Amino acid sequence: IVGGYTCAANSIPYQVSLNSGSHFCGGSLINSQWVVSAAHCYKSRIQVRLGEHNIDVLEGNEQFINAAKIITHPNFNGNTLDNDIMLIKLSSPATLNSRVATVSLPRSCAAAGTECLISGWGNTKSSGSSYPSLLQCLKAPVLSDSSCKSSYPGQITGNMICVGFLEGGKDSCQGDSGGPVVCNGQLQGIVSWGYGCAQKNKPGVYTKVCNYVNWIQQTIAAN
Amino acid sequence: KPDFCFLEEDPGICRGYITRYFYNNQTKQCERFKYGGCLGNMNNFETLEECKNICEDG
Ligand SMILES: [Ca+2]
Repeated sequence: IVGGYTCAANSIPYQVSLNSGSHFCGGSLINSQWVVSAAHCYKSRIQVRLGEHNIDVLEGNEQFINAAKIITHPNFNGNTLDNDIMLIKLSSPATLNSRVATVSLPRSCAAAGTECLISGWGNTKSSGSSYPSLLQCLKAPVLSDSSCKSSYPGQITGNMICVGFLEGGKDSCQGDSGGPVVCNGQLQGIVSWGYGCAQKNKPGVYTKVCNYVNWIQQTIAAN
Repeated sequence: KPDFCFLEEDPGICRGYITRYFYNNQTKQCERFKYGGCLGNMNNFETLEECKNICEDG
């Protein structure tokens, strides 16, 4: 996360780390046995790290659970990045409460201006490279489809929303993918893509989670 | 070596932190980098062995 701050330990109970040997993506626990992430973060074997804070030190509060099933959206487009969503089923239910908690699905889509929280262990530098051991947080508002589409002419589908600041300086970055964008206690976005990081007029584009509640419920309730 | 061994490295526009190897045409050796998971180029191999085979001479 670029231009953000270190979150208080275990302040984001729903944030999970995706591991295949090292941290490659993020995610959010929607229910004790399912995790939501991005489709481009797909891998055949993935371990979900719950209750994490400092991904480099065994602190004692973490839960290491392996994925039992991995489901990417049927219509994921590797080129346009449309439908960048993926569901991972844990092989064992996560032991919930306090440091490990689920995030609520959207009851309504978020409107432009709504303030959200974006968290992750991604790059903190918009220019150079720097990866935090500690979880970073960022408060950013949902932009309007207008600004988003002007920022990326011909590249914004109805399944994407720009969250960020057109003046740059703050944004998500490499390592944050699959991560959570939570506004008013509901999960509204998944860190997807963007031209660079924290660049001016190039906000971050996220998978619009409200366009998939029905699909998510059905998939979970049938797997 | 195929033409793609001379393409510069490209992480892409996605924000994933995926370890992959590319042939550094400057240092003339395969190296490690981080692919975002989408829209890169052919100078992107899943293992260092593969890379050394195609671009170095294995
Ligand atoms: Ca730790």
